[PDB]
Amino acid sequence: EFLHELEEKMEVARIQLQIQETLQRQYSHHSSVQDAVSQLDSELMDITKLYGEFADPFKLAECKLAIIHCAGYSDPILVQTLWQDIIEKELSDSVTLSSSDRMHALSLKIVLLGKIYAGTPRFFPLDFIVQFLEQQVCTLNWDVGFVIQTMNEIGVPLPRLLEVYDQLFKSRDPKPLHLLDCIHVLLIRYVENPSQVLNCERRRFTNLCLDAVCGYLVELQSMSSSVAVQA
Amino acid sequence: GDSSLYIILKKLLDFILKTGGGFQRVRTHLYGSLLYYLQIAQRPDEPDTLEAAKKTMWERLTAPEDVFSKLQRENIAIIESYGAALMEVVCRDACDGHEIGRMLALALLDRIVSVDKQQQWLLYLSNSGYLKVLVDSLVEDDRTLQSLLTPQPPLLKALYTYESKMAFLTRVAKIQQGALELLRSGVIVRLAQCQVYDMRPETDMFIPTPVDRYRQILLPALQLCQVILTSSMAQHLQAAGQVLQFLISHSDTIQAILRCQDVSAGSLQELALLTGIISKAALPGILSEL
Repeated sequence: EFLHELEEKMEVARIQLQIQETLQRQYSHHSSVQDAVSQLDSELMDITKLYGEFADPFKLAECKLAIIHCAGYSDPILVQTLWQDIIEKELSDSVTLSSSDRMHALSLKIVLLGKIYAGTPRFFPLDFIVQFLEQQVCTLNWDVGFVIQTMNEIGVPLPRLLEVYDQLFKSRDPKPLHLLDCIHVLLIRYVENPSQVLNCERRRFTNLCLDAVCGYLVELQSMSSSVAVQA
Repeated sequence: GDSSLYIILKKLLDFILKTGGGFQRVRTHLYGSLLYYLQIAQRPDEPDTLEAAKKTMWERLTAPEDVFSKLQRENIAIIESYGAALMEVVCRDACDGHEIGRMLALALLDRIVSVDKQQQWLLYLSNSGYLKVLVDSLVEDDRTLQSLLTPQPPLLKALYTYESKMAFLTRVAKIQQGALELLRSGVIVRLAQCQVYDMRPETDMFIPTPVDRYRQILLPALQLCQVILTSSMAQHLQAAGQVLQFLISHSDTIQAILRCQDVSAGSLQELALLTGIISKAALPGILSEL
């Protein structure tokens, strides 16, 4: 239980470090309001205090998200609402030339937060999030696999991503040309990565319900194997 | 280079073996990622590419490239360890749960399958598990094609899985050790039990669709039988005798198959070829029928 207190402490402390780091970068801040840093370094703070006082006023959406992870706040509306803000903020800074540049930065921002939250489903609803991201990025130049690659990098497994994505595919009454493409990129990404999946029945595959794996599952069995993760 | 992908591949194997994840849903994701990784590594290349690489190595006359072979070897080592553990998990899982997650796991099993064909797996896998289960599932395959109409819907699930199962069986048959394991599992028996062959498909939805479907099942099973036959020593060997019995017992189907048309014809044509290969491959079915 001592361990219990220690670990929680480490987590909260880490958050302050992150908030502290951002404060430096932020240009909205004044050096004389050093007081905030003094407060940050000075002690552990209440989560609500950290959230209400710091995250909201300084619009650190990522921090807010991570904090709520630790809190374990489930409420989907609030969690999603926070996500909307982060995405919206991202749009503001962008100019267009950096479609690729923003593409990277966007993936960078998401992956970082994603790594921290991804273990839990509440902040990182993979199902809800994927489309949301695609939709956001859609108003940008596109290369297939851009959306999914971030989640893979986020720490999400190929197997987890596959089932949810397939559900997204089949579940939607609609065109989802985008999903088809991305899944196509995902399968291609996956087969090359493990040696297990590797080979010929694949090249033909240009995403459809012509699931190579689906066929495989029918005959041999559903047992893919252990989870495969990106190295 | 999909080196970065490699790490995810390792994580995936780790999770699967652990079999943590109350959700098969989680494991389905793992299976999907692994499937893509295995597929991705070998962009569609066939024996010609491998032969060219070997020659180049030939020997390092100068600076060779042996990059893809090296990558495959690393994948296969990782996979081996984790493998025994994970094979157990993957097959059991198979069955149940997830008729769903199934589409994903059978596909993962088949890709993996090529690579790591040869080796490794045959031994491990053999044993267990699989064979027993898969042969029994042949019998039940026949029953499953009928239940096929109903479940057209639940079809989506199973096409992803049943076809994958046939493929897995065909692949095991392609090699000597695999064919032996299938045959040991009593393939001919299950096929007799399925009664897929010992009947006439025409006897009996728009009818041409059902003929295409039934004939379709016949072509894959017939390929599995032909492959098992040839893959041993088809001659004096025991395998030849077993295949001949297969032909004679299911004769007249072979004969009946020989003439007619449609996409149905296309399936029929393939079935006809498959019987012909079975015929010559054995003691010439004709030769035997002196």
